[PDB]
Amino acid sequence: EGVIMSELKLKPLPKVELPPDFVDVIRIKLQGKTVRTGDVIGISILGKEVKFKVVQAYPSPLRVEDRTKITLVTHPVDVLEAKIKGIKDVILDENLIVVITEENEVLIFNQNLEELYRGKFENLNKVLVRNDLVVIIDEQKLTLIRT
Amino acid sequence: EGVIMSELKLKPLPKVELPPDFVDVIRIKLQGKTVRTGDVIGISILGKEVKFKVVQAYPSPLRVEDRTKITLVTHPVDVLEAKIKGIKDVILDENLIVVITEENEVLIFNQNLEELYRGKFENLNKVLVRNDLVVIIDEQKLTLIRT
Amino acid sequence: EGVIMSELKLKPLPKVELPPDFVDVIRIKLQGKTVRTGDVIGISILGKEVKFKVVQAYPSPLRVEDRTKITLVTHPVDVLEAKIKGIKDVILDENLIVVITEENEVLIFNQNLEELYRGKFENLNKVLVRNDLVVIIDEQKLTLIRT
Amino acid sequence: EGVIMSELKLKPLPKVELPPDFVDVIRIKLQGKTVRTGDVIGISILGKEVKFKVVQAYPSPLRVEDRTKITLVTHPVDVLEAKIKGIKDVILDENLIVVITEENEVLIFNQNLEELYRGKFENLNKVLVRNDLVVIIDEQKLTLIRT
Amino acid sequence: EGVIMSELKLKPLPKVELPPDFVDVIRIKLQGKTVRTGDVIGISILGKEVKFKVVQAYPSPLRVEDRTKITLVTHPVDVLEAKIKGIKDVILDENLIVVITEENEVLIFNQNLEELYRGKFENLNKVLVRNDLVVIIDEQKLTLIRT
Amino acid sequence: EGVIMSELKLKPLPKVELPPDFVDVIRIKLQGKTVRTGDVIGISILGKEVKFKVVQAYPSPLRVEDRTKITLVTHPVDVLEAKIKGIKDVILDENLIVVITEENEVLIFNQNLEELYRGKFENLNKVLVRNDLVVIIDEQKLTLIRT
Repeated sequence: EGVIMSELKLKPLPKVELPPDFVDVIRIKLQGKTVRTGDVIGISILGKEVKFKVVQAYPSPLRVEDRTKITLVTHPVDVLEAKIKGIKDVILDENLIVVITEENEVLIFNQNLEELYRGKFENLNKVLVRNDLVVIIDEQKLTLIRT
Repeated sequence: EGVIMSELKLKPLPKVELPPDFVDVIRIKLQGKTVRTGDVIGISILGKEVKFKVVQAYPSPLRVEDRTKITLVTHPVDVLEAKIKGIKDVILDENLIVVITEENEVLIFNQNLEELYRGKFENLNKVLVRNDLVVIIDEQKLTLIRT
Repeated sequence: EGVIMSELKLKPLPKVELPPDFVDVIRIKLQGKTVRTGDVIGISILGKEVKFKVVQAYPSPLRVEDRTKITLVTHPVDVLEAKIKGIKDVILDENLIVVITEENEVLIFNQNLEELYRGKFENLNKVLVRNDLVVIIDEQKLTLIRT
Repeated sequence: EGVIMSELKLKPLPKVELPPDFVDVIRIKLQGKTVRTGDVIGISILGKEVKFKVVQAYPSPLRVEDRTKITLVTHPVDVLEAKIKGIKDVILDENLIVVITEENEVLIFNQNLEELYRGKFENLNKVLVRNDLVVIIDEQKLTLIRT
Repeated sequence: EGVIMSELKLKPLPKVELPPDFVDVIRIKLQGKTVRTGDVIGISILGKEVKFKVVQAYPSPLRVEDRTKITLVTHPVDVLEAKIKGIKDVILDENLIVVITEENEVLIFNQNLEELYRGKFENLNKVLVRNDLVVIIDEQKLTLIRT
Repeated sequence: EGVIMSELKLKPLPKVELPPDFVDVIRIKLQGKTVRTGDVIGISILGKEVKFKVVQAYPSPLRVEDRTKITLVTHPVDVLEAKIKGIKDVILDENLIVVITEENEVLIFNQNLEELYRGKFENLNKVLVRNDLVVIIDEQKLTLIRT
């Protein structure tokens, strides 16, 4: 009477990014076979050995059929890099990134490392930042920048 | 029934200044036609070809009607500048901007760069800002300002 | 149909106090005429030219009738000043203002710049202010002040 | 059958010594008028503008008559004092008062200036306080005190 | 339906800790007598006289019966002490106590002064404590401790 | 409205491996009896004596019933350690661990002391960490790391 769902949680041992359709392939290949938590399976892909560990099966044992839901667990970080030669000083705020170069130029980026504001000021003396609001101070004038 | 908000965002490829009433002209002409994100439309103004790109439509597709909100995008952030020659020191607070000039005068603006208070004190020694309350301190007396 | 009220806001360019019945007299003279924001009117009072500017007409334009509400604005913020000669140190707290004078005397005021407590201590060494409580420390004695 | 008395409590904002019969004069002037809590009245005394505030009226609104009792209060805040000779250092916490004497003795009082804990430590080196928990550090012993 | 519960609030003038059964003894002695707020009663315990003041009776006058609830109002502190000789430095955290001894040993206790972890590191250079996580840093080894 | 719970923490004095259902057996024997912190119970198993000490009863005294949760204590805290030679500086955050080594290498671990990001920068000048966002500053470029 009570309906019980079937789900298998898998995790990859080597650090590699899988294609969008990887899940679809694993469904097609595994169906018909029975698996239990703790098993380790070796698959040859693109002439390279990749090991997959079964994290947990609900229920255990589990039989793989088209209806079974399969989920992959992964936790990689996104690394972004911008080449900057001759950095002078760096000011970091929880939700804003401000970098000053030796050339008396100020660049303002967001969390996504995208360029929003660019200005050069000969008489740049001080730069102040608070949350998402930024202000540039130069002997000639006051610049107020609002995001 | 339930009312759902519709919005269309347009941006011009060339950098040109549009009249304030531009929105009024556009909506009246375009109503009745359907547009989808990515479309390109050409409009002739005073014998000049300007290309407008449809940045986004919510929902997509979108039907252009007088009741829909149409907005023009020009810059990612808002930039305001004020010429101030001979700045001595600048104090920045989340909701207050205080600038002190060599002439021993104190100017207090808000985030919108509008003038709220103006005073000059020969014996100006210290200026302090805390929360929505601001105070100016001079050897002869104390000025307390409530906003 | 929702009803919209009628209100006119006026501001005087010169800083002068108007008689108590001034407002009522102006109302009588104006009613019957239509006014719009930005208009400037000149009135001769006791051989002195006082210029009044129309700050805002709600709605614009506005018709002046007996039923219309009239408000005169003097200042946008509240400025209070107190004479204090020979200030040595000043401590600001979210809801308290404490001033220490070279004469070894401590004055405690509230946000409204009113005097609550006055005490002088020959051997005054430290003044501690936190949130809403005040404590004065001198080598001879300890004073506990509860707001 | 029920007895109901009429009383008004007034407080003067400026700190000035009033003559013994001052209350008598005020009563004579005020009777016949009705007053409500919070009202502020300005009176000229000896060529000085004194502001009197109505602290409370029992009952409110109160009608001043010959039989109405008026009391003069002059306590804007609660002030307590303790005599202490040779204080070494004072540490103030949100809800605790800790005083260290030159004789390497530690006394802990509450907001009410009452004695809760008392100890002496020859090798007293440091005192640490955070929240409602306090600890005393001496070269020989670690003392932990829970409020 | 309206059942009225009776309560008597007592407070002692001298500060002393009472045994758990103290309340029971008082009740036995009092029943049968009538008491009103403000009365003073003297009880001899352990050869020392203690004076108890009746803080308030609800309702008054109250007749003491077995069914009356008696409550004692006091604000005493709990003192726990551990012998520790040769303390080097002490760091206090909101819910953790970390002590470093001259012998380069690190002790981690909780608020109750109970020992959770004991370790010793010859090359102890720094100790960091924040939130429910603590870490010990020595030039040879890095230790991560989850509490 | 109010939920009540009972828990007993027990610890064995001799080091012996107990079966998974050992807890169940103890429960059956003890129920019906009252226990208090500090009591010692002796159980005969296979002719060998094993003593169990009652570490703490919550609340105390406690009556053991089928609904009471019984827990066995073995590891009060989780300690994990890694060998690291030549540590230069260490910065700890509530949910992030950043370590900098003398060899100009930067290691970023999570709470579980697992490698998430590992890189080396000859010209490493400054390292700044805030919340789950990490930034590395080197003369060559700016590195932004998003968790």
